[PDB]
Amino acid sequence: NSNICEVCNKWGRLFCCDTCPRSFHEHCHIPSVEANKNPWSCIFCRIKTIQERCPESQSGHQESEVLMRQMLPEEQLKCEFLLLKVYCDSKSCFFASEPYYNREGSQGPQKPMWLNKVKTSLNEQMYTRVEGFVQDMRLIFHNHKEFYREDKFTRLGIQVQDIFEKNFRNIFAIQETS
Ligand SMILES: [Zn+2]
Ligand SMILES: [Zn+2]
Ligand SMILES: [Zn+2]
Repeated sequence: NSNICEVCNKWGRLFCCDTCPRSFHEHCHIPSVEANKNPWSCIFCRIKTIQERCPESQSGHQESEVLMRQMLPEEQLKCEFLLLKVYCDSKSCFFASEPYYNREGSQGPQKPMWLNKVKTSLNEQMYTRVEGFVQDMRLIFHNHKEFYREDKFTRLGIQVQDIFEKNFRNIFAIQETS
C-alpha cells in the first residue's frame, strides 16, 4: 500500500485499502473509515464495483436526469466520491471551512456554503436528490466568484469548480458534448 494519504498526500495514521494500494487518514476518506470490516474496500474500489456490476451505467446521461435521481445508496456513494475528489485538490483548503466576508466594496453571500458543511450534510442524509448536493457544491464556487469580484483570487473558485465539474461528468457518466 501507499504510505501517504490518497486525499491530502501526508503520512500519519493511515488505513489501508484491502483491494487496491491506496491509503487514507480516517476523516480524509468519505465516509470516514469504518471501525472494523476486514477486508475493507475504499470508496475508489466501491465505485469501480458499481461500474463493473452494471457496465451500461457508463453510457452517456443527461445532467437533468442525473440531478432528479433520489439519493439511494449508489447515488449517495457517488456524491461522497465526488466530494472526495474535490478534497483531493490542495486548493480545496480555501473552501473547506466556514468562510467570513469583510472586504471593502463587497457584500457577503446570502447563503454561505463550504465543503465541510456539505460533508456533514451527506453524512446526516440531508439530501434527498443528487440535485441538492450538486446545488450546494456549485454554490460554494459561485459565492466565491461573486464576492471576490475583480481580485485575481476569484480564479481559485474557477479552478476548484473545474475540478468538481470534470469529476461530476466522469462519475455520473454525463453525455460528452462540444
Ligand atoms: Zn489525509
Ligand atoms: Zn481501494
Ligand atoms: Zn447489468
